[PDB]
Amino acid sequence: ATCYCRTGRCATRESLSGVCEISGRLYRLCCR
Amino acid sequence: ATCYCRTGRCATRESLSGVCEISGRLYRLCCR
Repeated sequence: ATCYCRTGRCATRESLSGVCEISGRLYRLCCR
Repeated sequence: ATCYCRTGRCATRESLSGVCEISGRLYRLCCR
């Protein structure tokens, strides 16, 4: 499992596996 | 995929697939 915290989109787009709003910014999780 | 940003550990432990330190917290990603 390799996932990472993105502040918006990541190179794959359709793979939003989680979200965390931290420091007023939305951190999406996209994982492979 | 269901992932979540945890500051320490999660119920699965070593499923840490990514990290992001934000606001002094280490956001470890573990996913299912």
